[PDB]
Amino acid sequence: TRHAGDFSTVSEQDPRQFPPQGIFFYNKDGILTQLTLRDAMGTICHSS
Amino acid sequence: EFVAMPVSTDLQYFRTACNPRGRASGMLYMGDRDADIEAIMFDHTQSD
Repeated sequence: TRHAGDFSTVSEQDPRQFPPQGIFFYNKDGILTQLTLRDAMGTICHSS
Repeated sequence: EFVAMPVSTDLQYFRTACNPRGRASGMLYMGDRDADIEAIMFDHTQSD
């Protein structure tokens, strides 16, 4: 980090440490999109 | 005016201009047939 005390949460373990299970980005208008890993259940979950 | 709602709805949606029902409605969203409008509001079998 840059400054010890950034995004610190009240809980004793900052959940940012844990493995990230997704990603967000901006849409055609400027709104956050919520792309979750579970959306792979349509591509990698194939019979192939 | 007031309306009850769930508590686990995100703040992503309320930062930009949106509709209070949460289900995005409209009439400009289809223009070839007629039996397809009532479901743009009253059908949740489909997606938003």
